[PDB]
Amino acid sequence: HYKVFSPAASKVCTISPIMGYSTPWRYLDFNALNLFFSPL
Amino acid sequence: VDHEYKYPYVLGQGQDTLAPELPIWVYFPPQYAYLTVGDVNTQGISGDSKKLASEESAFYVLEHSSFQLLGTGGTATMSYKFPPVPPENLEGCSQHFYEMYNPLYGSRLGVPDTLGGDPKFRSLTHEDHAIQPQNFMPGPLVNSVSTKEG
Amino acid sequence: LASEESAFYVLEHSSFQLLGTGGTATMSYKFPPVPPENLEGCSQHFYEMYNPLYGSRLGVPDTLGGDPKFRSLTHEDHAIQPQNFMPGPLVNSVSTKEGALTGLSTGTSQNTRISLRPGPVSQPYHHWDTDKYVTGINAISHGQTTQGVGRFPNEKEQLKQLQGLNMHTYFPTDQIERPLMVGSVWNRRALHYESQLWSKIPNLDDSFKTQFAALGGWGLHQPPP
Amino acid sequence: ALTGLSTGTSQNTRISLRPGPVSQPYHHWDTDKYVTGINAISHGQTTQGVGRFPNEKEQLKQLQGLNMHTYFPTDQIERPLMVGSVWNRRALHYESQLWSKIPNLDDSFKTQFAALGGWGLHQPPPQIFLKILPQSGPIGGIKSMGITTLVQYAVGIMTVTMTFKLGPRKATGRWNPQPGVYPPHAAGHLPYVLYDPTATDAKQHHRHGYEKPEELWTAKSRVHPL
Amino acid sequence: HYKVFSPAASKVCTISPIMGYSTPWRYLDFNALNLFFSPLEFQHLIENYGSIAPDALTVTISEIAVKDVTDKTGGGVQVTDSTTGRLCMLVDHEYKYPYVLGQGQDTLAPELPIWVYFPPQYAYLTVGDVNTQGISGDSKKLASEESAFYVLEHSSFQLLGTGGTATMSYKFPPVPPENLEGCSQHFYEMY
Amino acid sequence: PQPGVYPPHAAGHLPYVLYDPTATDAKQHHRHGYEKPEELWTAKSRVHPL
Amino acid sequence: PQPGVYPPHAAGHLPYVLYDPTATDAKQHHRHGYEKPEELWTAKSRVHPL
Repeated sequence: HYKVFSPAASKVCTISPIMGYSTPWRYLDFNALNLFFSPL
Repeated sequence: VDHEYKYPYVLGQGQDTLAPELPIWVYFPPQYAYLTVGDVNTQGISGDSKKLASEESAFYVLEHSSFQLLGTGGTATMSYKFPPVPPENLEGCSQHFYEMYNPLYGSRLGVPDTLGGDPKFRSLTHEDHAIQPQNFMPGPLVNSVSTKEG
Repeated sequence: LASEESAFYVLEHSSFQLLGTGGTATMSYKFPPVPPENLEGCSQHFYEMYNPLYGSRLGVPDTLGGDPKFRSLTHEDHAIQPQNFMPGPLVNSVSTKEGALTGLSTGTSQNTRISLRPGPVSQPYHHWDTDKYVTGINAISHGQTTQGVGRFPNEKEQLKQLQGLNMHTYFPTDQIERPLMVGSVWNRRALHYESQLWSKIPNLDDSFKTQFAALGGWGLHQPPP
Repeated sequence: ALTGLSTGTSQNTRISLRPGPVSQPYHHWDTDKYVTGINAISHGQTTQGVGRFPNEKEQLKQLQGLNMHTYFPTDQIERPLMVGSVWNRRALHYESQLWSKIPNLDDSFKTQFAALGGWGLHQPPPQIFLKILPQSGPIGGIKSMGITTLVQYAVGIMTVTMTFKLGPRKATGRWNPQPGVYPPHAAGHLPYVLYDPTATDAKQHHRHGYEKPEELWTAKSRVHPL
Repeated sequence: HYKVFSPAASKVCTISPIMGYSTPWRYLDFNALNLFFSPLEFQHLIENYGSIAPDALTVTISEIAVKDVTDKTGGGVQVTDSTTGRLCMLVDHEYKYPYVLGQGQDTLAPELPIWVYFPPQYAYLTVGDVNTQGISGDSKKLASEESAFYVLEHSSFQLLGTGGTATMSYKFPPVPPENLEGCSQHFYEMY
Repeated sequence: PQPGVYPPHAAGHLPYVLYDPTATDAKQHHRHGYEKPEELWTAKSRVHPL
Repeated sequence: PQPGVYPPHAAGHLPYVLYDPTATDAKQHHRHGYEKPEELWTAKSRVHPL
């Protein structure tokens, strides 16, 4: 199920309340230099 | 594979969604979610506002696209070519860009000594290195202060 | 005290030429393509590029508030003429009258500073205003006239383009510094007879409009060896 | 008095810097109101009166909105042009100018777009100057005619053809429809349509049946992800 | 006649009093987007395309008619066609003369095709020395060696008779296109 | 200009977009945030003479 | 005419020319007859429209 992301906004909050979509898909993430180089 | 960047890009935001740092750990890929624009709508009396969806809100359904179905034991490859980007320098500097002069010799230029409507200028010596004229300015700083200043 | 990063150079450790009496040796260097320095001025103010006979079709605010009203501009209110391009940035472009280490300087405390004279080439430090010679607090003197009166270039072309000294900038509030605005136009400090001809751009990670050195001439990443 | 962004040598000797850089708006629809900047330029007025400005929604969406404070640990409006910045230019609207000449000064920074709209050009469309060649009046045996000029005026048809390079619409993968490309709203009834003002209910008869929108036709209706 | 434009300066004034020259020449001003697109055509443009950038320009002065005006019978004036009258047209391809287009002034060609254009009179502003008017204290920018006095009659221009035509072409530089499409995300909410 | 090709209107908020019914004050909570237009999307918005 | 390209003015008599300081009433005998202009020679005498 696609879900909506809409928390309540009313201490510091964002400029405006956020909204988005959560999808049933997972996505790869390898955005790091240390994932490709061992310490040696 | 979002080759055409059709769906919102959430990588490269410092999120705790990264692959494990050692090869002996199992990667649990993050669930895909994104943030889109909308209309701020008040929730009655309380004044609390929610970003309700709007006509500009982008509702992306990934099932409405052509993707691959891979069975057990299958494989699939993606290739990508980075654009030409400035290389990151792995070596430092042994000089200060504001100390790029000859310490033995004073400047041929002069600096103000007495101010006013008719200022007088004094010639520079090597005993006052703090007033040596600079060819290039330092880089911009915006709120570059320590936590003790804040 | 010297550290591990301290660069101690022994020039006798490299190969060089030994030349006897009557000998000769030549060095050749090719300058990188650089922006030529314009030898000609401007007969107009970039903010007076409009037709003086006709008012603008664009109105400007007249009454402020939550529901402001706008007035169409006549042909005699030229102080409110809209501008297509912004003036160039000014950083401490003040005169000695309005200005130990003086002028533009940066450091860790009042007593621990280094001077940033003469400042960016985008601003002058001496020019002939309408009836007086105005010298900036960040002025460098290519010699002096007899300590005494300094010898400076006359930056009339920068005075003509909103870059003059003590040119205030008002944000509705009053200050001297002009931020580098998008769509800005400015004149560089004019090349003069005694100016230096080049200077090495420090090979830092990034640079912004380092084509011309503040002391004069051109900024070169590989200057004459 | 002169308001807005202005530069000069004194409070009484200034020039206005309106509308300011293209990196910032001067009018946009906020959450519940139309916020208009102090540096705003109005392409005409609606019945001195209320101004006509574009809706700079795209700049408001990207931290460039009006009265957007920036805090440094300490509360000001001015934002430095910091390294790695991203911003939206003021949107091109229907009534905007198409070009302006960049003054050929020594240096310029991001002068690709003029503040009043259009594109800044170092060699813009050349100026075409027209006049009528004067013709002398009769001089001779007539009784003290004197030097005169023949009463001549010129007419003609000036035809201008401009080509615009056009880019294809970006591909969209949304499920929901893109926002409709709304024709802009007029102060009374509809814009760009000749109509009978007497048949309308509004009192906006001063324009005599043909009206322009109060909001400058700004486009940028269809949206794409970042 | 060429006139000098030097209003007196002394309520907010400019940094320096403005001085310029007014010439007997008119010029064409068509620097507007609405002149080239009808509302329907602009709607089509913003609906079917995602970016726009000027490419080329062509200006044609056709159906030229220099007309003499004489006294009409019973009062009034009457208008006749002149076979000897000429129209001086000069295209400033070299940008020799000061450029006053693009400053957003009420000099544009009419928005509707049914109206008649009245090209604005050419004038420009140039530099000078600010001189005080004695004890009064008022200042005026007087002409100098740096003041640019341009006489357009000191250059070669076309004399076009009645019914003549004259064309001008221009090629825009590769300017950045203006995006016609918005954004469905905030750049600070891309996480 | 031709009449705008309006996206269809829904009984509550907007159609074909997944919204949060609790955020909205509309009474179409039964659809659970995804709604259909109350008028069938018909096209034929741009008009031409006869 | 364009503004003249004047050679720069010197504090006493003329610059870049060797003169007899005793032959003039200038107060710059310390330069011994050869002088630098008090203003740096900057060019940009000829102006063009923007």
